[PDB]
Amino acid sequence: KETAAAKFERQAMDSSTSAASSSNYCNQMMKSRNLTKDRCKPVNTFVHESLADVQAVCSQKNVACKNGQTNCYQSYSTMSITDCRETGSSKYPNCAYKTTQANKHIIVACEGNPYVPVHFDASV
Ligand SMILES: [Cl-]
Ligand SMILES: [Cl-]
Repeated sequence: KETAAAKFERQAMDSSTSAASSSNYCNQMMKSRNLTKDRCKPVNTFVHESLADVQAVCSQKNVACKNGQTNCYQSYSTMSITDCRETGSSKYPNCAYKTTQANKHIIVACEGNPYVPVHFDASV
């Protein structure tokens, strides 16, 4: 299996672009990251920052996770992100997504050693 850390990297990181400059970004990335393989993953967020900057969030503001756990951290600054969400008329395997580009603080759950992000809790 994929480790938790690697799975986060694959689903969330997109350091190759500064921001989504197309309405087709999500359709293309969701497919390329293999997120539409067995089904259409309904929601996903990609972060357009360096991996090092994202990992560093694990040393930032400690806050509660939506589930109540306390291993969540909120980034001190805003980051470039792209929210990908399935449209109402999307059907596997013809997955279709709405692309929404924004600048928001990210909140992630961190774990392990090294202590890195394992799940994307939300953005503010
Ligand atoms: Cl790993
Ligand atoms: Cl994969």
